[PDB]
Amino acid sequence: IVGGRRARPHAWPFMVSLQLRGGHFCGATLIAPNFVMSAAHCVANVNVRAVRVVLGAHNLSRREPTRQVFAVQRIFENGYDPVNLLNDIVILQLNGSATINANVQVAQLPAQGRRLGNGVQCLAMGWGLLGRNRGIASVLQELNVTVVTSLCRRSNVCTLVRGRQAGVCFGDSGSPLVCNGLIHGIASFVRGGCASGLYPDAFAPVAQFVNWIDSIIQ
Amino acid sequence: IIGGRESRPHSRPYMAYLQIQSPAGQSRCGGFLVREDFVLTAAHCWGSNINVTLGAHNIQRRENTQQHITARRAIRHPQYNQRTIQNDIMLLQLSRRVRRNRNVNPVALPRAQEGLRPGTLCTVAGWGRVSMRRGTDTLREVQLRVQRDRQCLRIFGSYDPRRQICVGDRRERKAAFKGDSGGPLLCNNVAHGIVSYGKSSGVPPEVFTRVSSFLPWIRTTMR
Amino acid sequence: AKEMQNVPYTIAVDGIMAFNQSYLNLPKDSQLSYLDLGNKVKALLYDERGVTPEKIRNAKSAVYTITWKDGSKKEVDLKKDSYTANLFDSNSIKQIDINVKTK
Ligand SMILES: *[C@@H]1O[C@H](CO)[C@@H](O[C@@H]2O[C@H](CO)[C@@H](O)[C@H](O)[C@H]2NC(C)=O)[C@H](O)[C@H]1NC(C)=O
Repeated sequence: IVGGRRARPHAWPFMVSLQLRGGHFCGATLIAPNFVMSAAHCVANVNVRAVRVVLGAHNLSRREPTRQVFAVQRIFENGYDPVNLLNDIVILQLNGSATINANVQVAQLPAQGRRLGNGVQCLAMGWGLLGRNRGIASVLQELNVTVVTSLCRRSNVCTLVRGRQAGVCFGDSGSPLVCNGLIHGIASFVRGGCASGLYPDAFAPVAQFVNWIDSIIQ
Repeated sequence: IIGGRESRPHSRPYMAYLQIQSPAGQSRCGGFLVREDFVLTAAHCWGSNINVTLGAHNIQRRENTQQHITARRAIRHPQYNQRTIQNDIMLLQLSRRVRRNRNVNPVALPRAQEGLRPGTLCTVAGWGRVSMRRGTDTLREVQLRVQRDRQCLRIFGSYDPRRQICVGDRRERKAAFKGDSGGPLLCNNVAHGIVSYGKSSGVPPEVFTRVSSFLPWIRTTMR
Repeated sequence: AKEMQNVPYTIAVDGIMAFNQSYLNLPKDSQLSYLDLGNKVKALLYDERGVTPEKIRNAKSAVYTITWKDGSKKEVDLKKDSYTANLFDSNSIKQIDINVKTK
């Protein structure tokens, strides 16, 4: 996250880190004790079976026994087209279920159909790059965003931190966009680069996949 | 080299193996010794630091016939055109004169504006890849025919017969390929061409720099 | 990451490919973005074949294809300013093949 703020320790217990060879490549969302949800492009060119799902993390630079760690059994996707970046979402089944507690809690999703519009105030979050070549963030970051309906395409939820140069960045892909308590978004792509203050960040519309989501986690 | 044969060890003692290093990456090319202190090669093989190995057959082995010398100067033709790969010729002034022997000795250059008739059999040699999937540790070579210029002019829109040679039969799987750049086209024991470019597929024909068109610049640069 | 990965690459422009054998350095054991790698590809296009940003803009087509270690391939359209917001490991790239057609 660029221009963001450190999240309060374990502020969002539905947040997830996807690691590989010890590397946070993407964020994700505990949607069910046994299911996380991320962006489809986050796993389309990697070996899933190496990926590790880390729950209850705050400062990735530190060992935190609080953390739960899992491995992916199966992926479920719904037509991610990379050429035009449509349907950038995946749900992943873990090698078990998580102990829901002070540091690990299942998120909550919007209703199928619900859409949201210009001016909503949402929060983004993630461990992506911090932006001033500060590098990747070890402590989870969060950022106040406003839903914009502008250059935004018909098929995405787009956001802007209007008034300053801030936004999502690389490694924030897959992380949730929470609006009025509900995970409405999955980070999918940026335009030109991070924190342009010119182009909104494009999120996959969680509310457009609610149907399929339930069909897999019940 | 695609569709060729392993060279007889040290049968082509002018061959130079080039390892080029720059901050952003590396390259490997061929070249050929033209005087005890100069190697001729392709200008697109230029880079920040150039190591030259003479006298080699297996470049993966530290053979005792090898002489390792760095390029003290790497002189790209002043009108080298990177966009179209024209004037693709470079001289390397070596850091020390090579010790001439059976395994290391220069190759003759052609006479001024010397031409090459279509159908002429030439040999090309190098350490380049032999297919998309495989390379070679040892020197290989293949025999190729000079073509009528029209064979290249339609495929390669920037081909110039005054400065380049069209080589290779389109229906054959015999050609120079990746890593062979800068190596000589040998016709009747004279270096008429320099391996320059072709198709990503490696299918012929392919383009060579015409050495005879640059002899004044060559001579001037070496003295 | 002081040591660098040496990733083979090829450049073809207008049906012409130079016959050197070339490699691009990436920091070893590093993570990179599609913005970083795309910019490296653009720098290489310019410094090896003089291909400018304006030329990529007016080209009929301008892409590069990453072959990953898993065997998967991703094709990147250099004419586009859209970047997926993820990170990937430099050690996972086996080959890059760059192709520009101004036809
Ligand atoms: C940025 O987002 C946070 C989180 O939603 C906001 O803090 C919330 O403040 C609202 C009041 O607007 C309250 O409903 C919640 O109690 C707060 N949530 C949490 C998790 O503390 C913050 O006010 C937002 N700022 C802006 C400018 O929108």
